[PDB]
Amino acid sequence: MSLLERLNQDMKLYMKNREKDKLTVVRMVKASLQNEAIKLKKDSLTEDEELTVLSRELKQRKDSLQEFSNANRLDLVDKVQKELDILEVYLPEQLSEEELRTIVNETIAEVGASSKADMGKVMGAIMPKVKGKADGSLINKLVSSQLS
Repeated sequence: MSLLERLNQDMKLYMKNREKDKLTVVRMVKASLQNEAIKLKKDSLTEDEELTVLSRELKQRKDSLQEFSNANRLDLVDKVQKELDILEVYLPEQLSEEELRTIVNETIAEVGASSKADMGKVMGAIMPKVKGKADGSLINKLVSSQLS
């Protein structure tokens, strides 16, 4: 079953079992996946492209939670937290920044990289290990920073 078939199935399940918070997250994520394919003018996305969208949806919410915390709107912090709890069910286990840094170092080490001229080689070797487990921005960021 594809990601979209899964989301559609869950939409029905949450409508039936009256899980409003779950339903909202599910249809919002579905829409983002559909909008990305529309942007690229194609029927659907590759599975890696879907992972990028899911990671982006997760990051947007993590960023919002922090902003609502800054604003002292704990009711909104709680709402976004619930969305994260729901969304994580559709993604592979997430890597903590420390866990990601470890992988960045491990990959740079094994492929013999040292400078940014080696970025391409490091990114190609690291993606299989981290796609969908951390936000693309952070991955590129940590790799670049560790390279001279």
